[PDB]
Amino acid sequence: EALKQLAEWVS
Amino acid sequence: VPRMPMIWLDLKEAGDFHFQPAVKKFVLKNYGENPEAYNEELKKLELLRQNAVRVPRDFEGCSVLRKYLGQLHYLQSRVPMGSGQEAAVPVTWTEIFSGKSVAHEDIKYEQACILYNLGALHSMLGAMDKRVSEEGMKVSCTHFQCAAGAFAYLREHFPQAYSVDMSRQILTLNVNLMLGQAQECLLEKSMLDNRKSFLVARISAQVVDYYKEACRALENPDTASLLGRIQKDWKKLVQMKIYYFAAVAHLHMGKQAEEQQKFGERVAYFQSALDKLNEAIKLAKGQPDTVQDALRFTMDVIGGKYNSAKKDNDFIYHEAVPALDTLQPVKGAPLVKPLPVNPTDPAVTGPDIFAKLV
Repeated sequence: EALKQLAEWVS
Repeated sequence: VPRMPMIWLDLKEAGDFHFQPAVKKFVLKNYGENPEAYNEELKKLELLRQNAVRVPRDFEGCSVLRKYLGQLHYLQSRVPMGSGQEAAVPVTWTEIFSGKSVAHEDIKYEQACILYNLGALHSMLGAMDKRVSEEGMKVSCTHFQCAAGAFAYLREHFPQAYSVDMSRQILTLNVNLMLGQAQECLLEKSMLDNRKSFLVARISAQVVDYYKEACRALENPDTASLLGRIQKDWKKLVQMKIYYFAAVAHLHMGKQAEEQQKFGERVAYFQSALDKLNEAIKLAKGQPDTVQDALRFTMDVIGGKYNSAKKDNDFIYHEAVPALDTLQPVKGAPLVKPLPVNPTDPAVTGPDIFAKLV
């Protein structure tokens, strides 16, 4: 769930 | 949690690059025109260079370095100034660790140093922010990924080093160090969101993996003699950070065992986190108050949660506390990257200064 949020956050 | 300090890289000092006489001499022979039709464009690029090598230490100095790097690609496509080429002239920069001037008659040497300074300035912008806001955490993470991307691009497309500060073993150390600090910013972000304990543990385990590769690079004898005191300052922080974030990873593994109602497992992970954090405290002797404040806060977390977990298990659950070897390690979650560098993006470059020279 959360990793798709953080992957955009990282860029 | 208080934030750890970050490592940044100094920018290289530039020397002379007399491209004006060579460019005027090449347009006369080869293109057949009057060299004095390009006075305004040679002045544009020199002004661009003097501002790129005396760059302000902020966000738009990066767009200045990028613009100059792209225009250098434009110039080389129209005037051959590479190694052994017709219109090449000496390019002089100072090597960062020796402080000595090194000259090459190669425009790709100029690009290498500009690209090096792009990554170094990004590392300064990433390390300058206090990372108290989630937005400051995002800009630091991007800055460190951009730094890693510039050093990675530099290590691939310039495989023979013009100076020892840009060799592949030093560049690999720079990329692994910038990716660890980028991953560390994301670790801060995942903890501020209160994400799931297992995910945070995987993110923190990846911070350890990056810093272990940087540490192994700093322990190589070739690197230590070149960096000097720098190798001893960086590794003191890196070695401590290796154990600090190893403790953070096992602290969140014990919180997952807590959610899994494995209270014997929870004591084992908390005990490991406290042992690793005590190691980080011992390796942090002499470090600034920024480091110690972060370790003192984390010990309040880990210390109280270990005592409470041992108390609950010794008096309520009576579950077997496993040794640490019998339980599977945490696999890192690599979410940061060297973000790619496009030198010739027309949006960052603007129009080709020498577009008229056909």
